[PDB]
Amino acid sequence: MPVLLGIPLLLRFLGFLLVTLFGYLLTFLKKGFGKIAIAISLFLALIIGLNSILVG
Amino acid sequence: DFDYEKMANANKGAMTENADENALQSDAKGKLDSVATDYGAAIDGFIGD
Repeated sequence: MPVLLGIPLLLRFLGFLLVTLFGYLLTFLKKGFGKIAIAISLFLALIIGLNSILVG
Repeated sequence: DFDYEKMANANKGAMTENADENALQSDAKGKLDSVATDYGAAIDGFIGD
């Protein structure tokens, strides 16, 4: 299906930006699931900590 | 006796490519459908922890 000389490269580029940008969203998602790991850890560590004082 | 309609069909052939619609549409998906399986996998693995 005949096309001009530059259209096939505009169509390949408009799906490079999309995969790059959808690649960044993934990186940031994974980071925010690491915050909920730090948070949980902290809480349970403060509980185990108080126990050791009171029983002493 | 310039063949008006032979020069035209010779300007075209030199300033035109060839493109398969259903091949530029299968690659695009192919690459965006690999990043969507890692976004799902992530979500699924947080609700199982």
